[PDB]
Amino acid sequence: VNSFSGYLKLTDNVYIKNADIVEEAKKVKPTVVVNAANVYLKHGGGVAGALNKATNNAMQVESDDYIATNGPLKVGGSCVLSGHNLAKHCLHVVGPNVNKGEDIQLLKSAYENFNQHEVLLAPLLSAGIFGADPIHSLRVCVDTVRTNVYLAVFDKNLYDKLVSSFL
Ligand SMILES: O=C(NCc1ccccc1)c1cnccn1
Repeated sequence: VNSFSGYLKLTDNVYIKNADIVEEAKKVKPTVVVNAANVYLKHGGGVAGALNKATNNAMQVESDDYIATNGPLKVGGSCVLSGHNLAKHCLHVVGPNVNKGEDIQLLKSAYENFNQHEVLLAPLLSAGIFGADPIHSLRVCVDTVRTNVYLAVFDKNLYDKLVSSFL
């Protein structure tokens, strides 16, 4: 049993809810919250900007130190940093940004990072300002992630479309 509430069960391991991932993290304080990161961990907008704002910029301060030491992530890659006030840990995962010309085939690699964690609160990778088709992102999620993932979908209209169209 875990603390996630009000989710629709899509599969054995994937759950979905129309929710602000910031507000969901604050309520649940999950072991892992996933950030929709870029390779520079520059948390300007989308999910990353919202998560970072909720940390009062502490996520960005930690991230800048991480990049100064390690250099940029790979598209499809991840790193584990603090979850600050939102979670124990933040898994910063870089899905391909279609609005920068990145190979959409890297979305499956991105979601494979989730398999290193038993339970996660996450957004749909490469959705929103990353430009991918969210219906595709949910299909890759279901077909790639084997651990327990709680997808908080920000847009109510998109949520209903994702549920209604789900095979
Ligand atoms: O961009 C965010 N989610 C991604 C998204 C939003 C709309 C349509 C598709 C994808 C976000 C922003 N702020 C808070 C929580 N999520």
